[PDB]
Amino acid sequence: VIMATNRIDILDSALLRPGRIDRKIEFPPPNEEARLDILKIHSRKMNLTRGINLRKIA
Amino acid sequence: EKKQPVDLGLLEEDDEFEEFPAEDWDAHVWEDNWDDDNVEDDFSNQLRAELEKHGYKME
Amino acid sequence: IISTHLAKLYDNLLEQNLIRVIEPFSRVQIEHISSLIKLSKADVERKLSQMIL
Amino acid sequence: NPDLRIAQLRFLLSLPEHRGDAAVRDELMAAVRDNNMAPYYEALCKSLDWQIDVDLLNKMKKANEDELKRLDEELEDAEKNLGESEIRDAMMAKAEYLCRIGDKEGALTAFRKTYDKTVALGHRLDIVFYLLRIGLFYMDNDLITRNTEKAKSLIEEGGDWDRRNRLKVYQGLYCVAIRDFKQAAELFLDTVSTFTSYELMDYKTFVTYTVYVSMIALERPDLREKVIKGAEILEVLHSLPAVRQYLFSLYECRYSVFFQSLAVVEQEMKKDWLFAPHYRYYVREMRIHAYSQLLESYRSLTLGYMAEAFGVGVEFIDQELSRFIAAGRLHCKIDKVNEIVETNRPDSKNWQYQETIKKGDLLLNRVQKLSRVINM
Repeated sequence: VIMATNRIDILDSALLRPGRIDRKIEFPPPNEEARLDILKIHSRKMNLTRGINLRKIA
Repeated sequence: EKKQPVDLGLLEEDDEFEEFPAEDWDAHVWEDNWDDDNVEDDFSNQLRAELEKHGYKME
Repeated sequence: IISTHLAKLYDNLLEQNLIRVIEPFSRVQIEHISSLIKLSKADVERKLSQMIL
Repeated sequence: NPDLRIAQLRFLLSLPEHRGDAAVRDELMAAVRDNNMAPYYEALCKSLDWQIDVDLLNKMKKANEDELKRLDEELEDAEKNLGESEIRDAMMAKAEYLCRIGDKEGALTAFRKTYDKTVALGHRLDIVFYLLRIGLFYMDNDLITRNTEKAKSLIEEGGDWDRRNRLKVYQGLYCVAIRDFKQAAELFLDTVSTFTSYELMDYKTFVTYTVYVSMIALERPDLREKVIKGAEILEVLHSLPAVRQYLFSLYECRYSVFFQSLAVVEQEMKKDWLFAPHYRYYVREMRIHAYSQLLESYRSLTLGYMAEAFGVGVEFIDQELSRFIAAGRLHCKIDKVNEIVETNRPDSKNWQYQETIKKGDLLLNRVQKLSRVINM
């Protein structure tokens, strides 16, 4: 069971007894790079011309 | 059937050039054909188009 | 901005007038297209070349 | 990658010779060294016929053995610690390494088996792209047509318009690699809007190609529309100084010069590969167009007018038209007694009829041929 929500401060305690959520991994906001990457993935879907600096955009 | 064919081929000939061809035995084909012809014409023409006009310059 | 644009309008106008001069006609001696459109032949047939082509 | 340039330079060495023993050859060899290539060295030597330094070959093969060893070993560690998306990647480095080692069958098989994995799209598609890439590299054909179909499906399903553009650049360049310029026209001509695929060549080269083929197979008003008025060309077509000069010379009725630049560029094509022996097909055609375009406004005109215009002697000009007239590729006909030329327009039917019959015959010959086979 992946149970993936937000603000771990919301989830109850009984769901945090150190052993019970095997690997707690956290997502980071998306910076220039990640965005840039994400930006390049989504912009790849549509028909994007040349002379297009995505970085400037992020 | 193949053997029969082979036999037929043998009877029709051997042959000299055919043997050589067989020995040689590729490549492609591209798409369509005709007519190749000679070559070295265009520039030759220009080489002359100059010369021509150069001759016509000489004219 | 609108001025230099007149060149466009002028062009579209000339093209039409011509198409209407040769509209109903054949072997129309070109000097006639000229005097009708009121312009020198040389650039008329200069254009009619462009249109044909 | 594999970097095409190796292939282009290779072809350059093949040339009518030309030997030389100049930039080219040592450029190649220089990229054998840093590429520890092999399958060439015997392939090339057997082709060009100039081998030497059996030592160098051994060194290259040795290092190759080292790395193929290494990647094999890496893969071995994965089998015990997979790593699905990982395994396939080490493979991509395997067959890819076959690309650096430029061995066809090997990267072929390697990639294939990686498709059984791949799973995603960039791996199952872009990898294919590379597989065909090899095709372009070797100068094959079918090997590509069957894979451009694959990628075609993969793109038709989902994907995006970013891969479709490279795709059209490949397909296009291919179309040029044959006599199929019409298909390359729209394909390439539309490739100017986007061109991220510098993998093959640069941008101004590509430009010259799309402008070349454009000039060749586009109509006069759509030449002016899509090329003479190319926002992406004006900035580039100013970067050049040859094809453009010819393109303009045509469009604007400045023939006589058009010819010279035509010959020039012709002498620049035989150097390329995409055309190879097409340098003879291109110019032939580019001769007709002008002759055509020159007459179209005349129901009669005199030779000396033409010859004068183009700046050649009559006799040679007559001699040229004689090539195109009998083939009904040109609607002229000549009167030498008076040195005059009159133009007989053609009928639409006359065009198709000649084309329809030709096409019908091609289908008939193929139908019957394989008919007998299936019949027996």
